[PDB]
Amino acid sequence: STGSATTTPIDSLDDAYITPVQIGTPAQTLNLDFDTGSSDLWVFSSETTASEVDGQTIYTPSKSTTAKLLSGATWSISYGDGSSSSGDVYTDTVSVGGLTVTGQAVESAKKVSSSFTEDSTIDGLLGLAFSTLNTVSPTQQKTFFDNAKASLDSPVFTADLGYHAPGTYNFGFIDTTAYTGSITYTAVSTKQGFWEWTSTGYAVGSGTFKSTSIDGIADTGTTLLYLPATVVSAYWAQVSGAKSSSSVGGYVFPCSATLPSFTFGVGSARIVIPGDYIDFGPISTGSSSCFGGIQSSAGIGINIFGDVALKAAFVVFNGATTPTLGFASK
Repeated sequence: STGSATTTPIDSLDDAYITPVQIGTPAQTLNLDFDTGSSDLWVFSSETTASEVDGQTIYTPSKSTTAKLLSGATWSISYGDGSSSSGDVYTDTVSVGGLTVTGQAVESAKKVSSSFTEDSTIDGLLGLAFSTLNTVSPTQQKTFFDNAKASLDSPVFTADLGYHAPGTYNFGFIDTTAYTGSITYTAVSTKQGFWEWTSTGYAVGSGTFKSTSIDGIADTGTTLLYLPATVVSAYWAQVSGAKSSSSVGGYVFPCSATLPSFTFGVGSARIVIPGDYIDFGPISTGSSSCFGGIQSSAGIGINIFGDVALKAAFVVFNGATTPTLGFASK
C-alpha cells in the first residue's frame, strides 16, 4: 500500500503545516501537525476541557462505530517549546492520503496548554519519530508509520514541505518526480528516539564551506533551524544590523535586509536554504525588526533541523531495519 496527502502551511510565515487525517467510522477529518520529532498521535476531542477549545475541529469517539476505549491508558506530553497536553486513549481506524491503519492509538486530549488553544488551525499532532518516545502508559503505543510499515510497498515516508506553498507527505514510495539530482542517504541514530543524523558542515551565502560535524534531528514539528552558537553567529554576522536580543528571545534583523542563503552538508551533498526562507517577519505587528529563522540551539541541548531546513529539500525517512535519512534538492 501507499498514501499521499497534501500538507499546507497554517499561516503566511510557514509557522507549521497541517495535513488532513481521517479518524473513525464514519470518517472525522482533522487537520494534524505531522511531527517527526515526537511519537504521539493526539487530537482535540469531545473530552477536551471546553474552555481550552477555541475553533479547532474535535474528534468525538462516541460517534465512531470503530472507536474502542483503550482501558486504563493515559498519556501526557511536553514539547520543547513548553507546550503540553494530556488525556486518555482510544483505538480507531486512521487514514492518511488513502493509507489506512486499523487499531491505531488515538490519544484524546482532556487538557491542552494555552498555545494549542490559541492556534485554531491545528487539531492535534501525528507523531512520526520512533515509537520508543510514545507517552502512553502503562502500555506504550506505536506510531501511525510503525503500524503501517509492514503493509507499505517500501518502509519509508517522505516530507516535501513547501515554502509559502503546500507540499506533500508520501507513505510507502519515493516520488522520483518530486526532486532534482539524486538522494543522498546518511546514517541515523535512534538512541534518543529521533531521526538523529550528522550534517557534514555549512556555508553562509557564497562563502566557503566549513567542514564540521553537526549532530541534530530532522524535525518537521519545529518551525526554525536551531544550530550551535558558533554557526549561528557566523550567519547573522553577514546581515547588517542583526543582533541577538534577550528580550525578544533570539536573533533579530532589520526587516529591510536581504538575507544570505545558508547551506548545510549531507555527506558530500549540499542543501541550499534561500535567504527568504530565513525571514520570519516582524517581531510584533508593524515593527521594522524581523525575527530570524536560524537560531541558537545552545539552550536546547540538541540541534534541530526544523522546517526552515527541511522545506529546502525532499526528505526520505527510511524506516528499514537500520533506519537512514535521505536528502535531495528540489
